[PDB]
Amino acid sequence: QLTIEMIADAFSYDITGFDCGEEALNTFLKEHLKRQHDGQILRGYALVSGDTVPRLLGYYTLSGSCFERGQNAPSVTLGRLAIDKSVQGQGWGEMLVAHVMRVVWGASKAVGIYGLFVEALNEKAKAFYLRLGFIQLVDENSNLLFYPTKSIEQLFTDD
Amino acid sequence: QLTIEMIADAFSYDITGFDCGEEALNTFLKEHLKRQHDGQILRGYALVSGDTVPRLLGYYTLSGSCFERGQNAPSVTLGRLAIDKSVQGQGWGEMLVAHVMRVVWGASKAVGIYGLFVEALNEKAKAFYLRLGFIQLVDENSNLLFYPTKSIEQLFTDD
Amino acid sequence: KKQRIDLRLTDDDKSIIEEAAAISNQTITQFVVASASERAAEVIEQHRRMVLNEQSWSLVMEAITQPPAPNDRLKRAAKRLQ
Amino acid sequence: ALKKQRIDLRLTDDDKSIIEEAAAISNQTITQFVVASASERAAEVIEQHRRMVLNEQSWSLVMEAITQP
Amino acid sequence: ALKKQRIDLRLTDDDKSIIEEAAAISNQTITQFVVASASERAAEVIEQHRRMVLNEQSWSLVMEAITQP
Amino acid sequence: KKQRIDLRLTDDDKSIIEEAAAISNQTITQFVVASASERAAEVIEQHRRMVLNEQSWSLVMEAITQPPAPNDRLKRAAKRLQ
DNA sequence: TCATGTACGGTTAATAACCGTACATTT
DNA sequence: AAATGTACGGTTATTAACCGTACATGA
Repeated sequence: QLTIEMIADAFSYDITGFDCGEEALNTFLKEHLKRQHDGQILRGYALVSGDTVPRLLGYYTLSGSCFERGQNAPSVTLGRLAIDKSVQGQGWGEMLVAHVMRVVWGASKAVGIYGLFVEALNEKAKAFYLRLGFIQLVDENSNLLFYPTKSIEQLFTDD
Repeated sequence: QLTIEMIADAFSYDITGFDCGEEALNTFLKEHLKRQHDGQILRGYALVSGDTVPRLLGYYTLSGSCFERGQNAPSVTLGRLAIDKSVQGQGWGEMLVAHVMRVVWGASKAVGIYGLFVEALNEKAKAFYLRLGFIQLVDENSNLLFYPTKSIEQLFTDD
Repeated sequence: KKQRIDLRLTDDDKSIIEEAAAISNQTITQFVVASASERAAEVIEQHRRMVLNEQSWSLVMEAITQPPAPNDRLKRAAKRLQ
Repeated sequence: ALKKQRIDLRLTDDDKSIIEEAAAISNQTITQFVVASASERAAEVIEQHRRMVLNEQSWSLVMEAITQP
Repeated sequence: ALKKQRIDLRLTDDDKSIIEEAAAISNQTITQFVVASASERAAEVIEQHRRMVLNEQSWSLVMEAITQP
Repeated sequence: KKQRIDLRLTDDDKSIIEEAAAISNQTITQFVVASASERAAEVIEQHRRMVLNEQSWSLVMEAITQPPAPNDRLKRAAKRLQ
């Protein structure tokens, strides 16, 4: 009975034994998300279990962003996104991405937002987002992928 | 019985009623030289009388400088120069300029110094220094005049 | 001013911070807070500002003006969300 | 090479929040982010101060040279 | 507008000498040189802080927009 | 730190300095001394450094390598000095 | 064991901001 | 009389820099 909720003030989650495969995303959980190093620039959402103490098996961070020509236009950027090994290969990684766009879509209804940016550190992450329809940018921006808000509109309208 | 001496720590000169025709050089005497606003960057010399309390009837300020191509070479710059009306039109102004070259001459024997710069605010100042042999510079440096050390060398060895 | 930051550091780092603060006519706390917060603003500004070249900018403009329809895998992920 | 020295800073809520999240973005502990930011700013100030001191002493040579009673 | 307020600074001999002599070069009293330098530096800090505050509040709308329980 | 500077200023100048010092996380004295001494160093270095263009630089070089003989009036001024 | 990051609170010596005071110009 | 630039010294409320303390993790 997994659910997606926002990491609130408390952070009262059981993160003991969390492991996504990449230690950088693990240490970011124990040393930043667990200390509420967020709320003003980074906003975290969490994939949590239905246990009596909810366990965290995934998370992502979102931040308001803007892209410029060098005009200026606002956007949203998905920073980190991690899925615990226990629940990998089950589609939760793409469901979190679907929940990201849902928040972008919800945010776009109140403020102007033209799309969703993501930075692909390695080439597996690049293949992961390219598979979901993200458009990869070129040269200096070759490790950024973009998905427009109007495509997000089609995805939840139709569903 | 006028004498040229250096403005030392004390400054115990009678400067009451001093006036040089330009209030800017007057106020600089009452509001800077008399407060010992010098010793690290500006060095002042004084034309003083032989009274029981020596009266100040002239002064000049000197500062170490350097000129660059835009290499770098050191020089000396004559800043302000004032002669009280009481003793104007008698040659004390050029004798101070000759005294300026003498300390530059003495300074050049201990450290490398290639010449003497002076800034002529107006063109009367330009005519005053051009008459003594100063070479006027051009364009951005059109209110700068220069006299080389080797010409100063000639002046004092010959006499 | 109700928050706090506690730090452990080497004698070397503490010494050069103490002497640079003295040179700057600043307390240790002023020098450290100013150095960290000014550097924080640099990290944050690089994190939100996507400076796009003209080809990348054109790809974004193409995605905005001519938005693609979501593929089968992406729609399938949104149905499990719902 | 132990971290045997200490420093505590008392600051506003906004100063600590921008430092906390910038360290989170950089994926560094608060200690690394703050101590590294301060030391490297410290080394820059001392190097600049060292050049200015020797430059000013060079200017003081010309000052003493034109210093004649 | 009268100069009815006051400020006193305790400073090194080197800071006071470079301020005194720079005011002498500029042919300004110590009061003009010091208060003018501080007040236009103050206006620059006030202007930059006002742009930073309004920029930061602009970013906070996007933050609140993506803040959904 | 045995010297001092005393200031009279308007309420307007005093108020904006107090608020810029607060924004900068600095005392009034730190903000004023830093603003005045930084501007002092700018004034002093502009006063001693002569940036010469290529024509003016050549005139100086010509005066150095081929120094003129002092004219009669300058020679006359050094006579009264001695 | 020990080094370390994060965290809270008390003690004390140092001083920033202020205020009174003074004097000589300038208006 | 009033405004102002420069100048000196005492008072007081604030706090920076230590230091002790605590806990949990990883070497």
